[PDB]
Amino acid sequence: SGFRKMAFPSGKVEGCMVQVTCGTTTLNGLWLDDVVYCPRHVICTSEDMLNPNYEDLLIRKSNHNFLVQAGNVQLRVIGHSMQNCVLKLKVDTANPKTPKYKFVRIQPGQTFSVLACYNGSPSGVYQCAMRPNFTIKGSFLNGSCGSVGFNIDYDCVSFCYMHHMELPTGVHAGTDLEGNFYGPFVDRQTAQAAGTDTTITVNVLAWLYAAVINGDRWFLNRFTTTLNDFNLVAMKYNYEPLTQDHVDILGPLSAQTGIAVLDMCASLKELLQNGMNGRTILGSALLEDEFTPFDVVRQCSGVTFQ
Amino acid sequence: SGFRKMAFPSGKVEGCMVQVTCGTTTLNGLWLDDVVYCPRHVICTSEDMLNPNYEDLLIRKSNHNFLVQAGNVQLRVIGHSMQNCVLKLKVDTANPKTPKYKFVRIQPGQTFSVLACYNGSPSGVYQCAMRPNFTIKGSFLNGSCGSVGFNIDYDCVSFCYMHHMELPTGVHAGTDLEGNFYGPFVDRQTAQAAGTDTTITVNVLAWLYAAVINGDRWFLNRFTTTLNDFNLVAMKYNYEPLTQDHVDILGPLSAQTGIAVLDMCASLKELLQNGMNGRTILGSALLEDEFTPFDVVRQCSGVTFQ
Ligand SMILES: *[C@@H]1CC(=O)N(CC)C1=O
Ligand SMILES: *[C@@H]1CC(=O)N(CC)C1=O
Repeated sequence: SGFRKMAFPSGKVEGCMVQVTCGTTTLNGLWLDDVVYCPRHVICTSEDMLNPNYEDLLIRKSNHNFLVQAGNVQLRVIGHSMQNCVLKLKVDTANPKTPKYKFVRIQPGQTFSVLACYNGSPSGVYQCAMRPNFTIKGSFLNGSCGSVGFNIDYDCVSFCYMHHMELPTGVHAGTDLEGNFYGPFVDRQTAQAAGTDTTITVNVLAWLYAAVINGDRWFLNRFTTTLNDFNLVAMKYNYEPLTQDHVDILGPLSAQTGIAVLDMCASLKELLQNGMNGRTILGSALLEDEFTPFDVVRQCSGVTFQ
Repeated sequence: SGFRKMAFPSGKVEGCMVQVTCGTTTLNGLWLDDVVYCPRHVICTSEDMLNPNYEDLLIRKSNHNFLVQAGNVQLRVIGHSMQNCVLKLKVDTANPKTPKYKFVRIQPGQTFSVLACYNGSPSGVYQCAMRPNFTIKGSFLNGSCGSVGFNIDYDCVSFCYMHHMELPTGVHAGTDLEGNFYGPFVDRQTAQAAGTDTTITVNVLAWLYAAVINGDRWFLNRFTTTLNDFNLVAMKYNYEPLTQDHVDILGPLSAQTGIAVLDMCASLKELLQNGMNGRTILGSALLEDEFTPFDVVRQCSGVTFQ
């Protein structure tokens, strides 16, 4: 028993981080097979970032202007190309530590682990969710750009995020591994608006099921509700609307606990209108929305990986 | 910016987990050099655990009764011995992946990362603190015994915890790597009392400094206090008393932020007496006590590891 915000084991990703330098800018790259992936703003100076013309900046760079370092191992760049907002550096050495892997573009509300790196070296690992406004609430200092987010499926690493930017509000934005930003953001140092950060309802419900499984039952009430009535209350509290797909994904948790999804929704509704009244749930005094239904099942069943 | 409950990267430990079987009991072992470490209750059946006589049970075991598996790699046991509550199995193969390492016995309030494993395979990693009553609030299912807790110092892994038991209250107990339990607990399935779980005050203060560094300043008040006056209030709320050693360890955070430790103590005192009033700090509605002062510095400065 017990319930923790658990990250994936990071060993398979640790072996893929390198340091990429171009001019005086140093960040992190991801070395898979014979390609290194990194943010294209490695070719920018601090002044360039206010209004960069990436095509024009990239024209004055040759293969030998990119220094890629894996420990004290020097990789030779034999080709480079820009794909959307990432640079692909072809090197002469395939990474012997290349895990089995796949690039995935995730949806808001999904969760992943971030391996925070500086100078190609791992600093720590934590779990987070892609917010509905396409930001993440990370922990990133200068130099962390190119750190990656990932999930593990048995022996397979799914890379879903590469860190690019901190917004002036203190939240973080980045791309998938094809270089397409999540959200409306661009790799320019300019004021950029994020939208409303709503709460991920299907994740809150999953975490309430985790609570019941672990013995926290006080919030279970006498009421039920309908999906329209719940969604009417949810939207007033800046909660994401629940759909039938969400009800379907929660089915295994409803079966294991004997609590109908709509019954759990009526419990959540009372919590939104009456608050927690100084109570806690799974050691939190706020409703937690960074566990997906699959996260809960994984942690409550003991799934392992390569 | 941003602040996250960050675990250490787990790659160096992943390479040291094996599966240990004896009879019908399977758990995890830690393979370092040519020794495997595991909980001695691997030699117990489920009935033995009610009242085990370990010396007597161990007499009916020979080297070949212990099966140790690292992937599909079979290790040969050439010697075994009991040291306190851990078994030391000497195998014929040194682990080629042995990191540089050291066994440490930690103090309550210190933090470490746990690599939760099942059948010798990593499941996830999370950060936690040794509670003042010598339990940890972990996430562990059956089969997780022998999972280890650790810290990293550059290239050096410090192993500090091995999981042994879940108490009937749902909290977790274990040993250092010399087999000595943390706390008054024994490896017997019997009702065992844990004492009061107090809040780790010096960690709460460190996290308040992290908040100020990251822009959460609302709780900073007009008052100051003394260490005796604060400790008088702290003890009423089941907070650990603060000592001068604690003030000393917080010195670098006081210097960076310009806020005297005793001033921060008076802010904490008002929070204890008046509550948060629906406010949050670093996204939490409770005072968080699982960051040490060193954790805060590490995360706010970007320390990295091998
Ligand atoms: C992991 C290895 C890989 O490429 N795949 C393809 C679908 C995986 O699931
Ligand atoms: C890491 C490697 C090791 O054995 N030590 C000794 C003090 C470390 O700090």
